[PDB]
Amino acid sequence: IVGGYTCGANTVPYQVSLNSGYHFCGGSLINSQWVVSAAHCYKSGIQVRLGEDNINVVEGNEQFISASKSIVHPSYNSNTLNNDIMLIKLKSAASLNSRVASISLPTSCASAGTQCLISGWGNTKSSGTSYPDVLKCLKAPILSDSSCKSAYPGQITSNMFCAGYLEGGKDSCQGDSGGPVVCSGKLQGIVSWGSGCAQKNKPGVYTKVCNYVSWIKQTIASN
Ligand SMILES: CN1CCC(O/N=C/c2ccc(C(=N)N)cc2)CC1
Ligand SMILES: [Ca+2]
Repeated sequence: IVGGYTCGANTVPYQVSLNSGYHFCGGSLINSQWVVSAAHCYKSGIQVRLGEDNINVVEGNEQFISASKSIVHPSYNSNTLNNDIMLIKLKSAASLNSRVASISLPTSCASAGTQCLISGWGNTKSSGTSYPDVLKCLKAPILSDSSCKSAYPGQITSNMFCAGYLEGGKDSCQGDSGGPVVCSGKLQGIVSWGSGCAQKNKPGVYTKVCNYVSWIKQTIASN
């Protein structure tokens, strides 16, 4: 997260770190045994880390649970990033409390102008590289589809939206991938892609979660 703020320990209780020996992606806990992330975060040997603040220090509220299976969206295209969504099932159910909690799925899509909270342990620099150890947060508005498409001609599908600031300086970044965009207590987006980070006229592009609620629910119901 570039141009954001320190969230505070366990203030974003649905935020997960995906770990394969090191943090590589964020995710969102949607019930005691399922996490939603980006399909571009797919890999084998994922351990899900809940209750994290400093990802480099055991602080007392962590739950580390290995993934038993991952399900990439049936229509995920790695070249266009269309349908950039994946479900991850935990080997055992997480213990839910105030610091480790699921986030609600949307029942309808959010509108341009809605403020959302975007979070993760990704790069904090728009030019260099600096990875924070503690969770970072950014409040950002959803942008109009017209401004999104103008920013990224020929690349924005109906399963994507932009959020952030066309002036630059405030954005998600590498390492935030797969993490949450939460608007009025609902998971509306997943950190998906962008041109660099926090660049002028290049806002973050997010997976449009409301389009996937039917698939998420049916998938969970049978797996
Ligand atoms: C496999 N793999 C693809 C490249 C990189 O992922 N990049 C993610 C990303 C997310 C958000 C933004 C942004 N909001 N500007 C920019 C970039 C690392 C993971
Ligand atoms: Ca920790």
